[PDB]
Amino acid sequence: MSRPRILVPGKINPRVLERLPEMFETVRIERADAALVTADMRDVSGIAVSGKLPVPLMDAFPSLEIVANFGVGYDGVDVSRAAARGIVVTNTPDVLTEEVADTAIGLLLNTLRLLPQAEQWLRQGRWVREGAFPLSPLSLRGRTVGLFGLGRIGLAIARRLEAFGVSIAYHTRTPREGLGFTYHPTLVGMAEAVDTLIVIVPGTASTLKAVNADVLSALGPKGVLINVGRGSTVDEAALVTALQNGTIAGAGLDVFENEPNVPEALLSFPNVSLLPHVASASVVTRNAMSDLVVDNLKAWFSTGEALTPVAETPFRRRA
Amino acid sequence: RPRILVPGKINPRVLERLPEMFETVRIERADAALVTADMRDVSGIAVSGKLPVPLMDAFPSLEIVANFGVGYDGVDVSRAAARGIVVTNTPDVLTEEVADTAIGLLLNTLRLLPQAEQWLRQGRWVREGAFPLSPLSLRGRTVGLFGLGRIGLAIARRLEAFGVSIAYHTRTPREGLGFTYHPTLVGMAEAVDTLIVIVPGTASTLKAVNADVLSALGPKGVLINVGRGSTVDEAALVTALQNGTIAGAGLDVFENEPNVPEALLSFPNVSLLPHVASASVVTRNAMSDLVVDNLKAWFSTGEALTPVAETPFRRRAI
Ligand SMILES: NC(=O)c1ccc[n+]([C@@H]2O[C@H](COP(=O)([O-])OP(=O)(O)OC[C@H]3O[C@@H](n4cnc5c(N)ncnc54)[C@H](OP(=O)(O)O)[C@@H]3O)[C@@H](O)[C@H]2O)c1
Ligand SMILES: NC(=O)c1ccc[n+]([C@@H]2O[C@H](COP(=O)([O-])OP(=O)(O)OC[C@H]3O[C@@H](n4cnc5c(N)ncnc54)[C@H](OP(=O)(O)O)[C@@H]3O)[C@@H](O)[C@H]2O)c1
Ligand code: NA
Ligand code: NA
Repeated sequence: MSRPRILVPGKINPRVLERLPEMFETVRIERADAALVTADMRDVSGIAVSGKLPVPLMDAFPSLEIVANFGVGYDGVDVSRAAARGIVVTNTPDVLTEEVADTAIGLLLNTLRLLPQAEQWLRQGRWVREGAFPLSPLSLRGRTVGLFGLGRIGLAIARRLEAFGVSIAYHTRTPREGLGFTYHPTLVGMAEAVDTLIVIVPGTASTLKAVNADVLSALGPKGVLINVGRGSTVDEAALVTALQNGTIAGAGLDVFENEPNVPEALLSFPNVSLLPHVASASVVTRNAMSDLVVDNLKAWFSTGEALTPVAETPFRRRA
Repeated sequence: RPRILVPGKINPRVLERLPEMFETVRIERADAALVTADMRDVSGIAVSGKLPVPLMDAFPSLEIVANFGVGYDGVDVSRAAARGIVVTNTPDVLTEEVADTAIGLLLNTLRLLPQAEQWLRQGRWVREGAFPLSPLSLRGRTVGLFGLGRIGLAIARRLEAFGVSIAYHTRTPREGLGFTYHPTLVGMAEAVDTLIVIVPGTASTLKAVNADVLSALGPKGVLINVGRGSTVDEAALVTALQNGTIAGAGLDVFENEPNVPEALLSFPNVSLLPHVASASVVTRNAMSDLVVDNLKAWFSTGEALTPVAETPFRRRAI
């Protein structure tokens, strides 16, 4: 009744750890690994986690009620298996929307105008010896942007893009009514129509390698791909080929198939910007994400209703 | 065919198009000592950057200086006006491009994206894990625009979509816009935490961003300069960054380009670009076209396309 025990496997923002003592006992393990679970941990009622939650770790806890996922994406939790056990899963929507949308525009501008490379040119002393940084072959001016995904974050990206004077289209499974953006019922169809593709869908079975050779070919030789969603959504091998052959003109990636590993071939290109999954990674936004993780757990145990349960687990607490 | 002097470096598109109507005369530096007796019939100049007065005054038949760039502080416009010489610039065709760079630089300064990319490229994501969280963010910021002209307004339009508060300082307020006007720069700096400089480099803006303005901007303060480097007291900025008087800075322009002081290079909270705000192929092509089309319009019709405010002149031949 009094204090529930919460497991935290691996690294998490210290703000989560700082706030859990408001209601909970915290149990830490150094890695998300079932082999680290001891007999004394079998009474754990909740998990707070960033990234992967292996099924054998989740299933090591007979009294588990709730997984509070740090992040709006929760593809590291086996939600099917959670639902089958009656375990509620919560995520962190909304509190990071604007931050992520800001990073998406930054990455887009860096990709098109080569601003990081320009800064390196200056910092390495090349402005003095060799003169002006080369003119960027690309620009945002005159571009047509297609958003793959138009949810919380996709719409926030579209709102920014409206102020840059570019045409905007989108592809989702179901159109969003009331908005003045051109809907495309197929991804490849949108890709044909646009020269700039921004990926902001979840990493599910339905989006797995959706950005493939055909979509990239359709995007075309002025084509720029921006991925701020999940790396699984892009066929990473096909992207490398497309960049090698000049099938597309450039790419900016915050996410990858097998993080933190980025293939050497992607690192070679002068027309590519790469970030280590930083789209929400400010102090203020990660603090808000931490707060929402903890407030989800507090709401669950005190009222029986989570703040932001995921669609797959619209559960209420039975105790 | 009028003879056009081009001193020093210019976009090859200018040089490609001048033969449509003109004879081109090249000198390798903007230096009067390189002018020969044969060049004394030159009717026009096309120039990027500085045009020294002794070079300008080496040409008795000079009619027009077509400046490459919307900024024309490298031309002595007072002396040009006193000789009846029209000066043209390249407004409008670079406005959106420059506004794009201003936002890019702002985001890079706040979120440390270039440094995050370096962390990845140097193999640190694999060995040491996540790039450190950026202490700063755009979220919750209040932006003050020093200058709100063609480019300043285009920047404000972008910022409106980022959900930040917007204020501005100009000598005269702009009516009809919903942004908070400040009659003094220091007053705006007190009210905001993010200062974007987009004024021309004139006597009136010279070191306007000084120790007092930076102190007023405050310890969460971020300075972005995409105007001219002369507008910022570069020495005072270095001191302010050293002392923690402000939180960060993003600079596209500097007091003595291409030289950037070593102290500015040292800071982890600073983004630096080599004057790239308009430097795309498409935008520089449009700037080149406008330089040439100004000269063509002047010599064919007697009316320039984009003369500067100081020289609202029409051609008198002979
Ligand atoms: N880089 C980062 O650090 C970072 C940060 C935050 C989020 N993210 C990623 O961004 C994702 C989206 O976040 P959000 O808050 O915007 O979520 P959201 O509000 O649920 O939006 C998801 C969008 O994707 C669309 N979608 C899903 N499956 C689709 C499919 N198979 N085909 C076409 N459209 C599809 C949805 O429309 P329909 O359902 O109608 O198809 C919806 O428009 C997260 O799941 C996360 O993986 C990454
Ligand atoms: N980094 C780059 O590559 C790059 C590219 C393009 C332009 N620029 C620079 O940006 C400048 C602005 O371009 P623009 O097309 O926006 O020019 P603009 O349309 O003439 O706008 C200039 C703005 O500055 C204000 N201003 C001028 N002197 C001022 C003073 N002493 N105090 C306060 N406000 C002052 C003007 O308002 P008031 O007259 O009412 O004071 C006006 O709002 C250029 O002159 C150039 O130096 C740099
Ligand atoms: Na296309
Ligand atoms: Na302030």
